[PDB]
Amino acid sequence: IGTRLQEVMARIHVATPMDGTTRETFIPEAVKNLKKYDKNDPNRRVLARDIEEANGGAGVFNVDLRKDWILENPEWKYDKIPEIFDGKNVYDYIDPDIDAKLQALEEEEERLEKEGFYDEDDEEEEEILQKAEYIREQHALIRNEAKMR
Amino acid sequence: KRGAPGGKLKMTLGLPVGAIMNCADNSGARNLYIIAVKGAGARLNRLPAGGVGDMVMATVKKGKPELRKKVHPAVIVRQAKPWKRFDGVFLYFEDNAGVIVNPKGEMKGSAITGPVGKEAAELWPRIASNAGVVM
Amino acid sequence: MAVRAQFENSNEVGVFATLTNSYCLVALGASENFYSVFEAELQDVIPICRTTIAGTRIIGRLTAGNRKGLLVPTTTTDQELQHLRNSLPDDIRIQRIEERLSALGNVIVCNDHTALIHPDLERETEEIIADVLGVEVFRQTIADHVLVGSYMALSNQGGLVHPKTSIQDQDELSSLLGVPLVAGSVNRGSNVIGGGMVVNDWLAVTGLDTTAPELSVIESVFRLGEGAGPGAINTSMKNTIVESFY
Amino acid sequence: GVFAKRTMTKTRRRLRDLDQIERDLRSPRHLQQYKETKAAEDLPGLGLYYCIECAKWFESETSLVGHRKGKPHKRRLKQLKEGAYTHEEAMAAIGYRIDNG
Amino acid sequence: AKSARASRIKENHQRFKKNIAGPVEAARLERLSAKLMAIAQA
Amino acid sequence: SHRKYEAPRHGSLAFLPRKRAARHRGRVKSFPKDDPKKPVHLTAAMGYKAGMTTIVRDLDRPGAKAHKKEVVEAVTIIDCPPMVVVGLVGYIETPRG
Amino acid sequence: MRIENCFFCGRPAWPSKGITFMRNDGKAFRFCRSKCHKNFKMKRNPRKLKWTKAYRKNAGKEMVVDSTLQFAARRNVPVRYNRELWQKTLKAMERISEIRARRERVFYKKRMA
Amino acid sequence: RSLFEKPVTIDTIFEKDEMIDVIAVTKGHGFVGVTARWGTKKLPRKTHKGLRKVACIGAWHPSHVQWTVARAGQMGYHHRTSVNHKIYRIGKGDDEANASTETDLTKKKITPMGGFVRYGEVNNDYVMIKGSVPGVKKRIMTLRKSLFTHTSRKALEKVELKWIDTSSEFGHGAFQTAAEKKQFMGTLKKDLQT
Ligand SMILES: [Zn+2]
Repeated sequence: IGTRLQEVMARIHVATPMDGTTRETFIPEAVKNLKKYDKNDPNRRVLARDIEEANGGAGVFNVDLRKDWILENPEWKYDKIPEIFDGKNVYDYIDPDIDAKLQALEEEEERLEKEGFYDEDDEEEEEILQKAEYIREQHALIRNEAKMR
Repeated sequence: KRGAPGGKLKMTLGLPVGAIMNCADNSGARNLYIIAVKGAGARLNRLPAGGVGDMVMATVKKGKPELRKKVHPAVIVRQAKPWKRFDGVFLYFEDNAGVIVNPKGEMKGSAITGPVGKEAAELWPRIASNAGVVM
Repeated sequence: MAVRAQFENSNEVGVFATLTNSYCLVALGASENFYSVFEAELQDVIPICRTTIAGTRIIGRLTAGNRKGLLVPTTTTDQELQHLRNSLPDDIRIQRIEERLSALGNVIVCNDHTALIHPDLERETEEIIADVLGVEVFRQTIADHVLVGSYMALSNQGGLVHPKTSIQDQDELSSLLGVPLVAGSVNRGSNVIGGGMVVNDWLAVTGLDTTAPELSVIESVFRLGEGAGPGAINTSMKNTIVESFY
Repeated sequence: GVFAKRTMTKTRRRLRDLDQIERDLRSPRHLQQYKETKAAEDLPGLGLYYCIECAKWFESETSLVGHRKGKPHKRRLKQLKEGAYTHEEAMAAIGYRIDNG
Repeated sequence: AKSARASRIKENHQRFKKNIAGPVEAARLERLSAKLMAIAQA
Repeated sequence: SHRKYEAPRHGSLAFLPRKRAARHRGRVKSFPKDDPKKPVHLTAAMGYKAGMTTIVRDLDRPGAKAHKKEVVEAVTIIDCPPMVVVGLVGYIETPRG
Repeated sequence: MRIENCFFCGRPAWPSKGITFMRNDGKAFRFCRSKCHKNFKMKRNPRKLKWTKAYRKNAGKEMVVDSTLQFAARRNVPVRYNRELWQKTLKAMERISEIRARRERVFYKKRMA
Repeated sequence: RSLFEKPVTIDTIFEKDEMIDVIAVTKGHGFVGVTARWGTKKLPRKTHKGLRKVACIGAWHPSHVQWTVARAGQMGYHHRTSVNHKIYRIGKGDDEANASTETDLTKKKITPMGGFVRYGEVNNDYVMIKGSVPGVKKRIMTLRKSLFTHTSRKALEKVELKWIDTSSEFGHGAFQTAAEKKQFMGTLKKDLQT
């Protein structure tokens, strides 16, 4: 059998699993109830091409990306979602379990405040430090005199 | 239709005529020597040049022998000269590299080694189909 | 129900679209024609999301998923991820992954039961695939190509693979996947099946240059419309296929 | 000394990074990919004498054994012992993490 | 290519001016004149 | 004889002479054409150039590649304290202008 | 948009700042400035340059073990948008910033005891 | 007559999303040779009597130098009218968050950290214009209404800002606010010294 003929044999060959089993399919039930779209049908479904043609054509019509959002409250569909706050990313801090962690943080904060973690604390020491600073100044003046001479 | 693609934004061209780039596919060639750039204008003393996503005409200086006698269309997928994208990001790759294609934009090879540019991937759908990583 | 379509005069539908059994993703363009093809075929049965991935329109070759999950690469932005999460219902799990081979539509091909991947994906990436998609994951090459998601189209009905696949390779792959597979081409002899077409359990969308014999092959192997089966290929369409592809 | 130190920082004069060197040491597949990006007949010693730590090819086995006694090879060894700098270390330096659910 | 001085380009621009940019510019002018007249009458 | 290779002119003759401006403050050479049916409004203003900065814009330009995407653009800031109106000049038409 | 961090030094990388190096293995390196970029091209270790967060974390001069650092992360599983959730997140960010500053000052004092 | 002795703010003459014209005198460069004044090609290396010159200023008749030949002279400080400049924001000086957007909730003003370099601080109403304008810093600029009705979609676009950079332009500023800089750096030696 020539190479071209084996190629068309491999094209017409249909491979099947040896066990004869089949996978479960997941076609939704609305597909059977769908009516096929026809251009000549006067009651056809209005499409995005139709809306774009009615609102300026291609390159003029501005599509609304938030129109098909699924939210808990549909009033939120056109909000300005925050992104930056005081040099920090809001999306870095977005967490569904935020209130429990924050309340645990508040418990920890009051625990360390009760334990004394943020608490804040001699004249002879100040005197000896002032004397040492005076001595260092005199040393610097002596070095400057040596550098001059 | 000439090989110059449409819908390309302005970027810094890093590869003039005479540049040797790496050959990033498995067509057998190892390097590509630029002799022309598609869509280049006319200006006195100016060398034609191309950036990432441009089609050039390239001869093979090193590689498989029967590729060494022809001039091939090629798409530049990586460049080392830094350029800016519209998001304000200046970026560059560590080498200059391209892939051999036909004038319709379909690739001669079957695999791409290394990343390709976003510009090349967005302008040539077969390079996006044969890219493993797009940067 | 196999439909010829084009995204801005390009026949590579699978580059710009991603089709599963519960949603469709279409690239944002300068017109509504490519969106309206899918809108006409899917009349609000499953949601269609106009989406952008990493600032690019090659979402079909950058995203992978099935009816249970969706996987986007690491360069997907927070706003694109939020738009996808808001457009899709909570039944679908969306995850951004850190995989090195970020062309997920190239390196992953999957249906609702099993997923073939590029053999150099990371182990935790395989874990994320098997978790979010809920499928069995196999590392396999098809016709010596490591980009399974671009060189294979797969559904629960069946699969169409690279035309130069060996018969024993198709047998091993069909036994591994549990679905019938046929070697064929799209877009008048193109071997990039995943880049050329998208498919789910009841709809296929190919490019405009897909010829009538290979369109009938796609119809039979994916069981589209009334009286469609992969056994029609070697009995009823055998003479047509031998005449066309010899 | 360094050959042509004036253009040492050019991108066309770039050398392989240390994290790539560790990944080549840890996994032979990454090293094999790097070696497949080269041509074997154009390498010193036909590619048969390679130092992964220095990421460098050598003309002979005695040349490889020779450079191992040198201090650049020992600098590469001590740098690998310290560990190269990665994005995981970069995130840990700022206290950033990845949430995968 | 049609030049910037071409008659058809001029007619296209005149139709755009009359039908599209005109109402927008008129509404902006009404708002600005109302604000500056409020200052003038204040 | 003729030039063997064509090349366009360096520079534009429209901006001659390349001399210093006769005044530091810029001169409005032409004002918009008066339409008596319009409401009364002012045609110009003054400010002081302070510098430039960077922004991120959310672009809505249908048909463009960066449509529905974010773009980084350079912008110039002009400090504009309010002007004070102190005078009124009347102009007549003559055969000399 | 979002704020990145410099790979080399860890400073906040705002839009149109710095440069990104694209490596052929699949790595993108974002640098906030040409200083970090040129040190990277010279292959200087950030862990040894004392002006970097890498050195400071290696030397233990940054507060790294604290509960207030567990709130910022790269979220790879998106959350459906909720106005009250975003508002309480904003309030949480403000309070967490205050608590982090106070604990950082305490940490520095225990360094300088 | 109604407007005499009265202040007129910028937002009662111009409005955000309007394209205006900017009239100003350009940056001065003094006396400049032909290479930078006109963009002429440099002569080859070690060309006798100069290579930043024009080789022939009149090889043909008439026996004169023509007015169309490039000559060294004054460059810059020219009067220029540049058209079609889009207004992106008219910020109010009394607003303490006039550099804040709907998505960036940092309350900040338009002035960068350390001030505008060689200008100072913008404490009044300001106009943000896309792109560059003919003047330099401190220079008086005249903003004019466009003479004709616009023909571009860009003039009808509505501008949506997400972020305005307020980092220092006196260097590689990585911080938008002093609070951000202090939060990133931490506690310094001078903080406990004070
Ligand atoms: Zn840095």
